[PDB]
Amino acid sequence: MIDEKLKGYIDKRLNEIKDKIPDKLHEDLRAAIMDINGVELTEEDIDRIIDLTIREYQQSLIEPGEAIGVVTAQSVGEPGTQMTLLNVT
Amino acid sequence: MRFCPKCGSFLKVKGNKMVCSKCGYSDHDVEKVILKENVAHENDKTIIADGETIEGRVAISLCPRCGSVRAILLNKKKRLYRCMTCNFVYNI
Ligand SMILES: [Zn+2]
Ligand SMILES: [Zn+2]
Repeated sequence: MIDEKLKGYIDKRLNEIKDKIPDKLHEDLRAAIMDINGVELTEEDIDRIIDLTIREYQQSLIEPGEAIGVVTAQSVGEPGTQMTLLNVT
Repeated sequence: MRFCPKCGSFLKVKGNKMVCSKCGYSDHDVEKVILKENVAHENDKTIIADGETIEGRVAISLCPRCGSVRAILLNKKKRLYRCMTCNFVYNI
């Protein structure tokens, strides 16, 4: 059970990162933090969760110059050799 | 089936007579020849695929993978099925 003070702190701390990640990720983070029960939650915990989420998103970005066409072709065609079978095709 | 006693060709029914076209023979006996073909509709009814068992665990259910309508009800509470054609396990 999160009291109104901590909920207000969460809402204030979540509104300054709206431009730092995609909207769906922000919604998922907000929905996930509100479901924490059985643990006494702290402001430092919220800070760490938000910072780790932003850092984790930033660390996953693709790099310029990547030969993504060859990688996509190899990722699609490689499992094609592992396929071992109205009676649709 | 009848044949002409002289020419040997087959006789066809014309009116009350059977006439040989090659020799003109005729007779008072008439024999009817028909060709009958049978069509079977054992498996042509309309299928209704509700996951209800018929005998044992054999149910009628459409497989999402191959599309066969034969399934085995593996578990009733989860509605868990298994295709009998490709062994695919699914939920309906
Ligand atoms: Zn004849
Ligand atoms: Zn199947």
